[PDB]
Amino acid sequence: EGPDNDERFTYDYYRLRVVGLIVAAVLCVIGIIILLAGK
Amino acid sequence: LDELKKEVSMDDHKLSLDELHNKYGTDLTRGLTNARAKEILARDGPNSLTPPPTTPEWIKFCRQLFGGFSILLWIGAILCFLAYGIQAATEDEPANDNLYLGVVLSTVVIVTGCFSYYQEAKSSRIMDSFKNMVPQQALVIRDGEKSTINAEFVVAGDLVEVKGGDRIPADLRIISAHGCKVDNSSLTGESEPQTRSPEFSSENPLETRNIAFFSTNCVEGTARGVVVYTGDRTVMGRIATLASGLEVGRTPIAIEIEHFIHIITGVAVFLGVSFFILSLILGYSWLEAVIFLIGIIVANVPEGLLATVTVCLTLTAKRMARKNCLVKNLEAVETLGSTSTICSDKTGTLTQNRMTVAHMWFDNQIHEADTTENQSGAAFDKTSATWSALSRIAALCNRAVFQAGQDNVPILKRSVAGDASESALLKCIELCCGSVQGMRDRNPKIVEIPFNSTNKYQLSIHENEKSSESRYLLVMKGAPERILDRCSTILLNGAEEPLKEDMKEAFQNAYLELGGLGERVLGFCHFALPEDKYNEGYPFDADEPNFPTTDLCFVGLMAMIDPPRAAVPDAVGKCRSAGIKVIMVTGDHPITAKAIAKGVGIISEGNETIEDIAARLNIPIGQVNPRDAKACVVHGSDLKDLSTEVLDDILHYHTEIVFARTSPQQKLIIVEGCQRQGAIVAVTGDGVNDSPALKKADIGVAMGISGSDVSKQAADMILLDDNFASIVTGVEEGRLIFDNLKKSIAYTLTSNIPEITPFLVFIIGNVPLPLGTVTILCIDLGTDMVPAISLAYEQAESDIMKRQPRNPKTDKLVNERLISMAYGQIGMIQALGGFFSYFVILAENGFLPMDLIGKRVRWDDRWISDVEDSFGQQWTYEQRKIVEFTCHTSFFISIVVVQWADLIICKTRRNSIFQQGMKNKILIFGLFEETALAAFLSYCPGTDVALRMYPLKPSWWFCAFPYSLIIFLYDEMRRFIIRRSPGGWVEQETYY
Amino acid sequence: FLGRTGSSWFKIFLFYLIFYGCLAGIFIGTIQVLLLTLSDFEPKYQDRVAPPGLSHAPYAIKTEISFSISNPKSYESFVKSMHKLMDLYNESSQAGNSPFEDCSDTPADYIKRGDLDDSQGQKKACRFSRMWLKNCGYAEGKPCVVAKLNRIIGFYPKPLKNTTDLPEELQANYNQYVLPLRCAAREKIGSIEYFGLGGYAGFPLQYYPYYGKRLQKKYLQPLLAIQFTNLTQNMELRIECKVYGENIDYSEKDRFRGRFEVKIEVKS
Ligand SMILES: *[C@@H]1O[C@H](CO)[C@@H](O[C@@H]2O[C@H](CO)[C@@H](O)[C@H](O)[C@H]2NC(C)=O)[C@H](O)[C@H]1NC(C)=O
Ligand SMILES: CC(C)CCC[C@@H](C)[C@H]1CC[C@H]2[C@@H]3CC=C4C[C@@H](O)CC[C@]4(C)[C@H]3CC[C@]12C
Ligand SMILES: *[C@@H]1O[C@H](CO)[C@@H](O)[C@H](O)[C@H]1NC(C)=O
Ligand SMILES: [K+]
Ligand SMILES: [K+]
Ligand SMILES: [Mg+2]
Ligand SMILES: [Rb+]
Repeated sequence: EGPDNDERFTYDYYRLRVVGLIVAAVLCVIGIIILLAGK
Repeated sequence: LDELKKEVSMDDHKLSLDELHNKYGTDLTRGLTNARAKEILARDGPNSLTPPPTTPEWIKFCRQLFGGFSILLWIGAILCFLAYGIQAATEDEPANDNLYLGVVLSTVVIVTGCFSYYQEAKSSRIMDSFKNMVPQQALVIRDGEKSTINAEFVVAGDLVEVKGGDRIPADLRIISAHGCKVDNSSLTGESEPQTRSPEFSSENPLETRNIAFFSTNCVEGTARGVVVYTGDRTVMGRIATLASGLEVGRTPIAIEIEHFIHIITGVAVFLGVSFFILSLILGYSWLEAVIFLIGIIVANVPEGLLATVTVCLTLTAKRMARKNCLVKNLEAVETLGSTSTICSDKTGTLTQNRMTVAHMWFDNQIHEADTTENQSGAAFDKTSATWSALSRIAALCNRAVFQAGQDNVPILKRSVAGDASESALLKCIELCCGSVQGMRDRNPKIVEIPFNSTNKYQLSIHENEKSSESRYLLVMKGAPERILDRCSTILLNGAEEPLKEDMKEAFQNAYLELGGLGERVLGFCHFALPEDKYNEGYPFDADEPNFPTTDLCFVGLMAMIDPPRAAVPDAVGKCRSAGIKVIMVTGDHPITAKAIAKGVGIISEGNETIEDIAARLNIPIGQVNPRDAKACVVHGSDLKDLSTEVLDDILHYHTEIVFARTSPQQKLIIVEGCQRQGAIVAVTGDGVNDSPALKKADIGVAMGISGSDVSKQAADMILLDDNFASIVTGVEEGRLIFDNLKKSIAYTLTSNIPEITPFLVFIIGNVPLPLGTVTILCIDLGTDMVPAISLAYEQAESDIMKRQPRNPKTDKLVNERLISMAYGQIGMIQALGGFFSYFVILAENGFLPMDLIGKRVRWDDRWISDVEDSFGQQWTYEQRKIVEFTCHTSFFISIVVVQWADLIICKTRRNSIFQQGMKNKILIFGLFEETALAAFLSYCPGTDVALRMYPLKPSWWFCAFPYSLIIFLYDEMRRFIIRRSPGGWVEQETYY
Repeated sequence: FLGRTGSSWFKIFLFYLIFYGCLAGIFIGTIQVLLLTLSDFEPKYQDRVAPPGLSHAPYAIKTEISFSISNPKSYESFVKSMHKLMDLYNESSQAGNSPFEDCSDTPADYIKRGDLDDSQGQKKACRFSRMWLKNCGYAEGKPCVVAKLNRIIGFYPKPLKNTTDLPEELQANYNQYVLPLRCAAREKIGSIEYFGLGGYAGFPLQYYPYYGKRLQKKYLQPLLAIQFTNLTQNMELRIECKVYGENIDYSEKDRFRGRFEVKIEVKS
């Protein structure tokens, strides 16, 4: 917007962290699954 | 020091009984005086063995703390505390950087110390096992009276008494004996009881009957003797010292480790000081000049590599534990793969160590029995009525019995009370005719004449199990020729017939052939006594010939031997196909040694000794060109008068070598001879007479079930199930781990470049620091760890058992070709991918690449809270630093992303991924966990403080993707060239 | 030689020359495409400069400006940087209707010169006289520090509204058009005096938004002179200058995030 362009200097680092941690966890689980296919 | 002990012993068995007493101030009848014995005790010292001085574990741990990488990491750790000290004095720095980084680095050294300490293990209790062979007490005659004393109180000169069941307390001169037999397997590896008597019977004291040795035991009878040697001075006490004293030495794998440590340490100190001066010339304060150096150290040293090696070794040892192959020393996991020569004991190693029936001669025909443990062969005969007649004599004319409670275990494995030949016959009949006890119940023995030294035969009279007869049957066995002189008829295919010169000659032929096979041959015959001349109550006199022992019916011959283990012939061939030379080294007699050599394939068909040529051509052995003989059989008595140079010529000039009737020191000498030629040697054995050889071997392998305690103490590896096929597996595993270590090392080293280059450009370019010191440790200690380990699970790219053993002088674990690829090619591509993401982060925040050159001065200036970017905006100190640390984070993640491709390319040295596939589940696990770790380290809240890791925007993750892909393509194209032309260019330049 | 023969030494050179040449050519290619995705007038991200920093002229050794009044070369270090900044706000530097403009001598509202486009020439910036900075060689005794708000493209600094309570409660509250700056230390052993545009202790909103170096060169950002004529002497005084606003925030880590950290000591 014009004088109300506050969103330009903002970033949702909170969501990014939530998503990043979700991904890291799921990649960790997936890895266990493939490894445990025989121990 | 031990050169004296490598020599054959000198003795006094040639002296008379009386003469021997003068030498030791002793009485043959009364024995020593209580006072004289105590005097000699203080004089000579105790009848005991002293363990050699060991190196304390303290010094062993700390010796690892100073090996190249640890030295550089120490210089870094201290240089951290240096810069910290210089700070705490000058400008009060409330930070924790240099202090904490110095603590972290010192911990890395200590923990890395534990890993190398675990790898360099030496579990040795040789002298302890020997000490277990000295009895607690001994029986001596002192002041004309026998008393039990502490065996350590035994001295040279006293009168000792032994009987069946006790250990020889010391080396004795036999002066009196009654039916005494002894088990000399300690000195020979052969357990057949040897008679002991006062009479001298051989110039060689290790063969004479009037000497009994410490480390052996009396098996039966009784004997008295004069002690000639005590403690360390006994024949086997010296073997003990020799074995326990032998310098261990460095393994092939250990030598390789130290070698690349020098290389990497070299480049580290090079670039280290090369840029330390390069910085001072650029006008950098010593305050900074050291900070850069610390970074250089951390970049160059692969912090997690030595521990990777250890884990890869451990994991390989775990797989072998699961095939009944125990590894006592982690490094011995690889030595077997580098082995070019095997020196093998015969008895209990190549062989089962059990007299077993091998052949039978009946119906004018040679039949072969199955000698294998698990009986993997086939039948020979069942139909012939002759067989049942021979079978009956083998069961009936036999005094051997199975021990109680064995019905659970297989026939051939069960313990038997009796001599070896009777046990063999027992197990033979029990196997192919069912319960022998049944045959001995159906035919009650009424009278017998046990085998006599003079008779050379054993006879028995039984009540024929037949109801229509129920009469008296005579059976006998003995020396083949003696049995022949007592026969008139031969049971041919059922019906008897006169013994014509024809069948008599066929007998001699059969007899000579079986004997030529190194087999012990016995004759078997029976005689159905006439009914009218022998009533149902007729008494037979065993003392005086009350019955005919002539004109009997010859039934057949039976031959026996201590046979090879089932898997042994095939394992020997497999070792030989892998280009490993196999030598036999045995305490056993030459005829037996040679026969098993041919049986297992040590001596291949057609190959001759000089003696074979001479007999065939009917010419003198001196007339034979010795170069025409590729095979040789060396008796220990001849070995004794040969110099090592002459032993070296024997080793060089023959492909098929048998060393027979060797002493324990002689086995050591043969091993050393092989090593002297530059060969990596394995020893396989099971007896205490293998202990020195096992110790000296680059790798000693002991048998687990049949092995003596001493042998297993001297070994690096134990075959817990006595499965000789495990050697073949071991060499295969050893070769595979050697290749996979290269892959894992290249992988680990490759990521050093993207950690070095940022520090260099930081100096030469004056740009903001692309990657931090902490960030490097997150890679080498964090992300790269599981992937690097996973390479240990790689399958072979080709048939590794088809290639020759590596040349330890030329074929190195880390060579110039590895460095060229890891440092010069792939690592260089990784460095760029790192920098790219760095320029991306900065440029998208307002600092375009052009304006970055020569800005670090203002960038690092803590007091300038208004640096102008390319767009004209002003940044505080902490604001721009957040972007900088975000650059460290994405550079870090870029390494991870480019290591994805590197992990896949390091999978194979030659083959394509499209050929080898992706069947390594640990590797895939590594990829997922590596990425999970990196994401966690970036996105987890609080990690921006502890590690200076900042959250990355999604687009950031993809910066290095095009570089990750170029790596995959590049290496795939390169290896395509290797395969397409075995010529050499790409091969001799980059082929690891 | 060391490794190989001359023929081999050559081939290994011909390879690495072509190899590294290609790699350099590829690296440059990826840099090209990166630049191609970026604007010339505005950076892709601005969340890392977001809350504006407040920086001053006196180059602090360590957020500190200690000196002796009874000594000449004791403050000549801080006067060097003070001069460096103010030397830019010269009238001879601001000449003609291009590219400067005379703007309200009193704090006014924002000025939009269109978009971040080159569809116009150099966007005309408001003039600023260093003569608006009353009282301030500089203050040889009791310094005359000069404040500054960090430039951010397209940033509209918004003052706080007088809805509730305020630190400098309602005094000279030019609510609509001034971004205030109140310095503080309890520990009240000083004498705060502020100088600026229109005589206000803030930043005139008529200098915003900043259009960037590419679209606005020679642009001048508003200054706020602060004088501490403290009646005290020979002691470290921790003085913090804070700016207030809707788009202004602070951090415990970044001690320059919309605030000062000055340790004055007139040890004379
Ligand atoms: C910006 O203004 C300052 C004001 O002090 C100028 O400083 C002048 O320097 C000259 C020569 O050194 C002196 O004779 C004057 O006394 C100073 N003041 C004035 C008001 O003229 C400085 O030169 C100016 N800078 C530029 C680039 O124009
Ligand atoms: C950051 C940049 C400027 C550094 C570049 C370093 C280059 C020149 C280095 C890195 C790795 C190096 C190579 C690594 C391996 C080998 C194989 C060896 O048998 C001869 C030297 C040779 C061929 C090296 C020559 C120089 C080399 C290519
Ligand atoms: C600042 O200077 C003016 C003259 O320009 C003078 O009248 C005034 O006293 C000075 N103010 C202070 C607080 O010293
Ligand atoms: K050994
Ligand atoms: K590394
Ligand atoms: Mg043996
Ligand atoms: Rb490293």
